[PDB]
Amino acid sequence: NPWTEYMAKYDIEEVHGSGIRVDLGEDAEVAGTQYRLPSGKCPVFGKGIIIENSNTAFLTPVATGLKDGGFAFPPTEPLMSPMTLDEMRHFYKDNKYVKNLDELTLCSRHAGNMIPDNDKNSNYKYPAVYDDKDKKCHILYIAAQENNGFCFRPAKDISFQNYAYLSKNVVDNWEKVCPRKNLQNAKFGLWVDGNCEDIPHVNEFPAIDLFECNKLVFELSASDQPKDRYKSHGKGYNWGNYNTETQKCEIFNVKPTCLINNAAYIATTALSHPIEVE
Amino acid sequence: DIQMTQSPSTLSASVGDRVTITCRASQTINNWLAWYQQKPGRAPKVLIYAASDLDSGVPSRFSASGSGTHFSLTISSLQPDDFATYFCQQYNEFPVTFGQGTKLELKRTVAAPSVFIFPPSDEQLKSGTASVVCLLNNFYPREAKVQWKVDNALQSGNSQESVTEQDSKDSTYSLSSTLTLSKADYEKHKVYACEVTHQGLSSPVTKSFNRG
Amino acid sequence: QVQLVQSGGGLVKPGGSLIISCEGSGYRFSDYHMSWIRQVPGKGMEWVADITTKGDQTAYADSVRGRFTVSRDNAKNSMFLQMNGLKVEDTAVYFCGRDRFRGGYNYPSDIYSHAPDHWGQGQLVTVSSASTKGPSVFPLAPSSKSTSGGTAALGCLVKDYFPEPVTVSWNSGALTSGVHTFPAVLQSSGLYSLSSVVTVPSSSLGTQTYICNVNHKPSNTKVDKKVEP
Repeated sequence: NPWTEYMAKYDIEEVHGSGIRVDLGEDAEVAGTQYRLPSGKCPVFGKGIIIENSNTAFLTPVATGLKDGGFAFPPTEPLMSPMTLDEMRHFYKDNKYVKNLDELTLCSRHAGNMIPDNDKNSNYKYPAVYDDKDKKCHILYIAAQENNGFCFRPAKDISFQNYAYLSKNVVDNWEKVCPRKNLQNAKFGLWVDGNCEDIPHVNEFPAIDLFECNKLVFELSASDQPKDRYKSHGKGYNWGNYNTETQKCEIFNVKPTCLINNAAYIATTALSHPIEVE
Repeated sequence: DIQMTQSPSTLSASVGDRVTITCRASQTINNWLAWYQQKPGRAPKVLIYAASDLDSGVPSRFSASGSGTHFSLTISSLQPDDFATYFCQQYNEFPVTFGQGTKLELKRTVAAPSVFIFPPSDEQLKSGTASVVCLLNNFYPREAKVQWKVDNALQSGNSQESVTEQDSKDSTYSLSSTLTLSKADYEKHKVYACEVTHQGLSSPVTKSFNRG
Repeated sequence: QVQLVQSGGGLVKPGGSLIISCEGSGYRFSDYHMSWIRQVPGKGMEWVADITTKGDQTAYADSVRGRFTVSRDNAKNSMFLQMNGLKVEDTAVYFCGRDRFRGGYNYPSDIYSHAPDHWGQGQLVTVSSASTKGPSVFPLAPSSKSTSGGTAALGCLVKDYFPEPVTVSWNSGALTSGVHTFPAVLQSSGLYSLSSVVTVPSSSLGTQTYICNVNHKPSNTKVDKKVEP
């Protein structure tokens, strides 16, 4: 299979290893109690949290003493969140393990070096969102993504479009081993009998443009939300073939192992940015 | 190709006043508008990005709003430093397009000019050219009319004006009108009068000199 | 602190080429999208070109595409603008901008449009087949028609120079308040002219000397002309 090494980054169950819609793939101890915690290894481009029935953006700092505020780290002294890329690099100037890091990886590490509730003996590391609007890293105090039985749900929105949801486990080489941009004139397929064949079982949903297809794939993507139980480990409807000519979004839950050179298709993943195309 | 239209192009106001600068687009630019401040001869300084977000260090009196085709930058309580030029930028599409700018200027009380006239130097006349300079000094408002008279004869098309920026402290303007003649034309006439008409002057003033 | 320092501005004859530089410090140069923006003197701003962080992708305005080439060398913390086949219509002040603010997306181009947060000082690029010419400096003598109310207005006239700029000081920086160096005026000859005036006390018109220090770096002219009555 000549596509093995190129298609490795679309093996989401391996290169990500956790839920995408809802990432709660690990547990950690904080003052005795065990809590759930995002643990995906790839950035989730275009992901945010919608505060159902609220005009408060989810990157607003949490209520400092619930409806009033959002999910972000409250103001502190010195200020840790939000922190610009220039501020982060200067803050960790003397740290050797930051010099070759990138803006997204640095944000995840910076969020991960924050102590949870005065328990220094805890592997609980807060998630974060990096905003390319102004190159600011927002540490997230609330690491929950969905509550719609204060009601909120995750999604991809035109407003969440410069965001990137970052677990504590984002790899410093996400640039090579993770999906970011969608593929022009390419369709996901399965290598069968020495030739790339179509995906055998997909669900076709109308989608006016690429953004809607990516939003759908995200909604059906792997979800660790309660219904080590309720951990997807990256399994789900994470992939999508978007037919630009027919405006059809073809979603499936099997890892693709090759690409079909079709000029009417754009290949997308739940992790991928909803708009960017190579 | 998005055309940004910034209005008004000139805005006079006093210290402590609220001003708004409107910038509008021919088609939607979503929320990707930035505001800048440029002092004369200096590089721009960023004020607003995403049409409502202040950069770090920008004073809280600055604020902005808008989305789509309607945007506005507001300064709640002007300070002497704020008087400068402002322009919007749209970064939703290529080509990136800007507004032509708005010159915010201070509003002081009327001030009459100090009118002076300088005959051409002997050094310059030795080069076959003569320049007669008339100087209006520290006046307000900016509008002023300078008429050159040679032996009571009006001159047209042979004078050039130049005006400085509003003074950092006086809030006044200064103007130079330069009358450029040849040596031959300059030695045929005798009286060179500069007449100034300004709001701060009850009637026109005339400064003049006789050749020799 | 963050600084953007430019160099390379000058006078180029039409059809010629020039390279402008933009060196950044106080941050990691490789982290930022960048822009080239020109300001036609007196008019408003006009975007020229964009370059991505890695330098892979470039975007150009219609009026310069095919003639200008933007490039960057992140190892040297430097960005460049290669201008070829220059036209008189390109005469303007060229700024470089650090593009921290990401905005809209451009398909199929794969480049985002940005807004700068820091600007360079600017470099004046003048395209004209005219020749650099040092100024003549003539005095505006303090007369009885310039004395008024215990102060006297004197100055000196900088005439027939190309290309801009000129920089006039007084008594080598002693007089800094009340100095009115006027804007330059392009004459019928294609050369610029300028005047500078200061207000001095009338009592010292004979006791003290007043010297206007004109500078024209393109012609390597640095003159000191004394204005006396």
